[PDB]
Amino acid sequence: YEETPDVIGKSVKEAEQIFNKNNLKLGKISRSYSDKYPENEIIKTTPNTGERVERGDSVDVVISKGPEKVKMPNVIGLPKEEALQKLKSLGLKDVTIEKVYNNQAPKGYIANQSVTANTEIAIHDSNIKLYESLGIKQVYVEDFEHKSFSKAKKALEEKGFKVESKEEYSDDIDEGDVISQSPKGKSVDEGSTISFVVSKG
Ligand SMILES: [Zn+2]
Ligand SMILES: [Zn+2]
Ligand SMILES: [Zn+2]
Ligand SMILES: [Zn+2]
Ligand SMILES: [Zn+2]
Ligand SMILES: [Zn+2]
Ligand SMILES: [Zn+2]
Repeated sequence: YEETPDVIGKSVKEAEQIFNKNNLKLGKISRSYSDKYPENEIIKTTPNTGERVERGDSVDVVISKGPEKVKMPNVIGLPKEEALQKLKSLGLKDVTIEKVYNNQAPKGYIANQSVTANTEIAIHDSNIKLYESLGIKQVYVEDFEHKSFSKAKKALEEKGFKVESKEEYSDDIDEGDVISQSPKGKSVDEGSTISFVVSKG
């Protein structure tokens, strides 16, 4: 009894006018993600273009809600391969893993994600950068057994650690050098605490 006029790619507003102008009244506006059509253009009608409709009949449309979009999972504290799969199943597959140091997250675990958790994010051009954990950094402890503890504080601090010390008398180590040192220099560890015995005089 009549073509469904064509409204694919038009606003709802222009669509009613083409419908009304044809005796049809639109009615029933649903929405979708489209690859192909920009947000707000129409994608599909449901008698369907040029398919038969009766006059006074209504025709439903489905409008584009822009492109395919999703709520970012949280993956902080998951192990790397699990984290990657949470997002594979979700459509997030453009993922760059960047290894870094960390005082919370297990070696191998995700410390931190690019795009913030539970935001909605578009499977189009999501450059997902994930920060994997390496451990805490090992720094080196230069030995100071003999030598101005006064300087040595300054080394050690500037650089990782905090430094703790107490005083003994020695007539075998100049008032102020170092009688002993705690983490036996020349290993490497965290931002830990180096303890000193300093000749008191
Ligand atoms: Zn067309
Ligand atoms: Zn009908
Ligand atoms: Zn000594
Ligand atoms: Zn000296
Ligand atoms: Zn002692
Ligand atoms: Zn003395
Ligand atoms: Zn302490």
